Amino acid sequence: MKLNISYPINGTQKCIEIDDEHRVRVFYDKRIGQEVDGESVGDEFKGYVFKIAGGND
Amino acid sequence: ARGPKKHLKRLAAPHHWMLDKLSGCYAPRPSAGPHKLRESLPLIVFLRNRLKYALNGREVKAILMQRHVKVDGKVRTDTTFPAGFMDVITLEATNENFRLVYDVKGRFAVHRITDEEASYKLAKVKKVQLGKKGIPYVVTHDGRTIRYPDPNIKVNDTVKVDLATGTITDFIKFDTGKLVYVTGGRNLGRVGTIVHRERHEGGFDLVHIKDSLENTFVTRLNNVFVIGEPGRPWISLPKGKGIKLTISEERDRRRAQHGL
Amino acid sequence: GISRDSRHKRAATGAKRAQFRKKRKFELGRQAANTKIGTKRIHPVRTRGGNQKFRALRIETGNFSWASEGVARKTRITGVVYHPSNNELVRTNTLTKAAIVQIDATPFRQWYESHYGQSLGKTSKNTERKWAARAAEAKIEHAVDSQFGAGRLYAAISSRPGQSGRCDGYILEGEELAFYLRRLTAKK
RNA sequence: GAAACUGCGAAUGGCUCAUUAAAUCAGUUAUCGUUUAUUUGAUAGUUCCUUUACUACAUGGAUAUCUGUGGUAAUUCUAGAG
RNA sequence: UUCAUAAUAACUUUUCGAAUCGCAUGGCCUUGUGCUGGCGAUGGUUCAUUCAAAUUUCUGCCCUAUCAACUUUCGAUGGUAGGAUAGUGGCCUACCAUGGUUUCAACGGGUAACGGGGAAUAAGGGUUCGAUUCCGGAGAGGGAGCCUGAGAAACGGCUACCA
Ligand SMILES: [Mg+2]
Ligand SMILES: [Mg+2]
Ligand SMILES: [Mg+2]
Ligand SMILES: [Mg+2]
Ligand SMILES: [Mg+2]
Ligand SMILES: [Mg+2]
Ligand SMILES: [Mg+2]
Ligand SMILES: [Mg+2]
Ligand SMILES: [Mg+2]
Ligand SMILES: [Mg+2]
Ligand SMILES: [Mg+2]
Ligand SMILES: [Mg+2]
Ligand SMILES: [Mg+2]
Ligand SMILES: [Mg+2]
Repeated sequence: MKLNISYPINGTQKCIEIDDEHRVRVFYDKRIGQEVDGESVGDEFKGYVFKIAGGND
Repeated sequence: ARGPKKHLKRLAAPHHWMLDKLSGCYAPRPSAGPHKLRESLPLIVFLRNRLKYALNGREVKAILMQRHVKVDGKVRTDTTFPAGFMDVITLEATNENFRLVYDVKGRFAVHRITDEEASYKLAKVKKVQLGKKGIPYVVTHDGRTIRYPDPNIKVNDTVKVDLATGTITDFIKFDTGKLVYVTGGRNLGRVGTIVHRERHEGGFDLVHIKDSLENTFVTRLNNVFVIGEPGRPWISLPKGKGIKLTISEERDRRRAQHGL
Repeated sequence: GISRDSRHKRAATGAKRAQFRKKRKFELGRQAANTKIGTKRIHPVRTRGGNQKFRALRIETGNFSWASEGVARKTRITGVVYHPSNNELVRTNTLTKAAIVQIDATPFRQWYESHYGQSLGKTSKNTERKWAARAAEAKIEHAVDSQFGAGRLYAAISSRPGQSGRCDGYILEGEELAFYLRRLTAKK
């Protein structure tokens, strides 16, 4: 499903629609207020460090 | 219900507005201020029904916004300020100053007062008390509190007030044989002398008050306002001068005086 | 919730007055504070006319006061020693108005060491005349002296600690002091 | 000057008569038994804490509207970052 | 009056005592940009007043004895203390006393009863009516509970349960 990625300093942010399920399975069973790695999320993201905060059912 | 009331319905409008039965569901509620709801007079009634300087409420509102109107020195932009008894209303355009004084009937009157005397406002007591910093202070039934009064300004005794500055010019004591104006329902706006003061423990102080014509009458103290000593009242009063004639007497004066 | 209605109470004779109107705010009376002595806490409450009316909660300390001298201090409380309404408030240790209580008494000593400086329980040249001019004024009423040595005087708090927030009270002296001691020996 | 926070107002008016029979309500008092924004009158050299080098000519970081990043089948639903 | 108010003693999860804003640009030179000062706004303290607010005094209701006793275990009546409340109080709690009302109708029931102002009728005395333009009181489908707020037990606020 969709993701809601947002860079602080630059102020540049984007839609990343994800149909592939393995990409989304990293975030499962985490809580709002944690850090995530770039590599396991996808092939386009590598070396990045996300921070899971926020979401919607 | 659920706290204070904001409207005032015209039939409930206190009669001495002489508000018109028709031409409005409501009356102007006299706003909060120095004088009690029914004992006040809101300016809309004053400027429109009485003086007719405005033809409607709109024009009164604007009249207050331009602002020559000055009730007791200060300006007011309030359409329904409680301009009560003694309240010196000065309109600087026209120079038509008015003190607020009761016609013998009871309903308030337009008294087209001098420059000049409309400059002090007579005012009663109320208190005598003291406040913080041990300051002795006096209060006027007719609104204001004045600090540091002469120790022998006692209760139900008048005080002349400088008005523009707001201090004490002078005071009239309350006692036997002193010209006294009246502000109580049936005897409202009569004038007389004072003979007795029935003391009464708890149940209201009474005062037996003979007019010029020497028709005696009684009131309560709270509804009595000492205008001076006999002969010289400190305020200029309207034609009639607190006499209050009989019904036939008024009918006599009207149908005698026919000057076309 | 807990209202103060004259509406309820059946009536003077018995006539179970019917429930005229749903009870109103202006009739209300909130939950009882029954403040303890266990870690100083206070919550305020928005009462009629705004008014922050501080509700004391587990209040430690209060300025309990002499009579003879005319003094009070930052004085620690110990416990609810006797409450003449209900003994329920003694064991639960809930502080309340007119409750007899024990006062740490160290501040009552430390200040007494200046005031007179004669000591209770058992330097500089011009002060010795102020020391001499003062003292032998109040001899103190025995129980208070022994309680001074105990480190535990008998006050009888007179603030309303659910209304006030402050837990400020009054050292017992003389007859009432002599009375509440008999009740403390009766209870114990 | 849109938007928004702050302020104030929305406890007024309006409708109705179910309850309710010493209750309501009318006059009568009282509050030396109380709250009262508003109202118009009043008004706070003492915050310092030893007194030979100290923020005061101005202390702090937030949060909204915004910038986008969005969800939903719906809704005067609003989550994250700057 | 234990009032106003003033003192001695302190406290206190030490309230308040403007790190606020728009128009006006004056007065002395120790010639700095110095020190100074007008007309207003809001705010802010308790005292006042007003709008009010809660209680409360007295007296006053329609029918029914085919309601003569009722209230008091589960506050009834009083007291002492507290608790609460803005505050008075059986308003609540403890301990105590046994009161309280009643044929001068207590209590109970009924009301196709909201109260009053008033209305119709209309010699006098009256009867019946008053949902309804004003004044009170209630209610917002029921019954509860509460947030904010000076003021709400708000419902063109919310929480819930029933319908
Ligand atoms: Mg209403
Ligand atoms: Mg009196
Ligand atoms: Mg006093
Ligand atoms: Mg106040
Ligand atoms: Mg009590
Ligand atoms: Mg009915
Ligand atoms: Mg009726
Ligand atoms: Mg009616
Ligand atoms: Mg009906
Ligand atoms: Mg009505
Ligand atoms: Mg309906
Ligand atoms: Mg409700
Ligand atoms: Mg409504
Ligand atoms: Mg509605």
